[PDB]
Amino acid sequence: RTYLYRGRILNLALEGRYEIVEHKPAVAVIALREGRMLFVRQMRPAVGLAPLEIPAGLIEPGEDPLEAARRELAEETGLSGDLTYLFSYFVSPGFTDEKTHVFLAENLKEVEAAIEVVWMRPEEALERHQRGEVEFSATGLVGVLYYHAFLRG
Amino acid sequence: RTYLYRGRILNLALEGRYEIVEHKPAVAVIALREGRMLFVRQMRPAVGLAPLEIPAGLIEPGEDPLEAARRELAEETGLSGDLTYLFSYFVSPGFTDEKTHVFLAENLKEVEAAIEVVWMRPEEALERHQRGEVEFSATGLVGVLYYHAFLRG
Ligand SMILES: Nc1ncnc2c1ncn2[C@@H]1O[C@H](COP(=O)(O)OP(=O)(O)OC[C@H]2O[C@@H](O)[C@H](O)[C@@H]2O)[C@@H](O)[C@H]1O
Ligand SMILES: Nc1ncnc2c1ncn2[C@@H]1O[C@H](COP(=O)(O)OP(=O)(O)OC[C@H]2O[C@@H](O)[C@H](O)[C@@H]2O)[C@@H](O)[C@H]1O
Ligand SMILES: [Zn+2]
Ligand SMILES: [Zn+2]
Ligand SMILES: [Zn+2]
Ligand SMILES: [Zn+2]
Repeated sequence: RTYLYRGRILNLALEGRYEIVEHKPAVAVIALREGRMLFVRQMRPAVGLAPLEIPAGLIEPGEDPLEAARRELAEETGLSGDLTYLFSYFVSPGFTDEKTHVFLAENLKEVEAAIEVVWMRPEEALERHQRGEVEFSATGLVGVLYYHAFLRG
Repeated sequence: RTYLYRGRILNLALEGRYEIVEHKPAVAVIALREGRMLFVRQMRPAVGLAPLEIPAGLIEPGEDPLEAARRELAEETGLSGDLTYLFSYFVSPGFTDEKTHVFLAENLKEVEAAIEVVWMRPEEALERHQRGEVEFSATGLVGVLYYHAFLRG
């Protein structure tokens, strides 16, 4: 386990013949209101475009997933709500340890008057994506699929 | 766009204050048979465990997503089938450009007599995960959600 680089949000290490990128854990928040899902968009230098995502962010020191979920929802959309843990996933275990904890937010309230808030029906997000109009982040796709599977009724 | 490292499956670069990891595109295959989903497991050094995933892999030079999907299904499970493109997603656009193209495989046939083949009902995979018994890769979770949303009827 030798380190070739230690950065702000990631470290580059070598474990045998395996190239490994250590990355802080993350959270993502799925929120539905009046049939629209709360997506967010922002320029992502890594991909040169703004994919459709859902409120998300890295967990800060001393913070647990639930608290991070609350903070990101508030900082990115100015909203607060009743959060429930859903499930988690490793974004790409073949090379990084980034783990994302996904939450559901209900009974949204505006607590606060670079990130674009994009309320959109999940059916419309899926269609636009299928048309090649917009790209998805893993969190955005997860939100869309979760909705079609458990939030239509 | 300065490069600090050029490896086998990734490059570490710096674009201003942004740390960016270039990574080859990937494919993932969702396959259902007799109510069971085709998951695979393998030791992942990056996370120190074997999460539940679906057949997946990196696209090789001269290969397009569909062809890569065919190859990975065959190499990891010894099966072939009729593939249909579903959608794509960036695994974590906040730091890497890895993009995953997801396909659906139907009418599976065994063409060939480190990776463990795990046929499991998606409902069971979700339950085990909820119990903290198993972890998910983004591809594994996507497969589970996709099934609950569009493959139950
Ligand atoms: N961290 C790593 N560093 C260097 N080489 C690696 C690493 N992980 C795997 N490899 C090499 O790459 C080959 C595997 O290639 P793939 O077909 O692409 O499959 P794999 O990466 O192991 O899993 C596929 C899927 O999970 C995701 O994490 C990944 O991005 C891909 O979508 C193997 O022979 C192995 O030697
Ligand atoms: N590639 C990068 N390199 C260095 N710093 C970065 C990078 N990308 C963002 N940042 C810094 O981190 C802060 C953003 O922190 P987060 O709250 O974690 O949100 P962000 O990473 O931008 O998007 C959140 C979600 O998308 C995923 O890609 C990510 O892993 C997370 O789950 C910003 O103030 C910014 O300066
Ligand atoms: Zn944030
Ligand atoms: Zn921070
Ligand atoms: Zn492979
Ligand atoms: Zn290869």
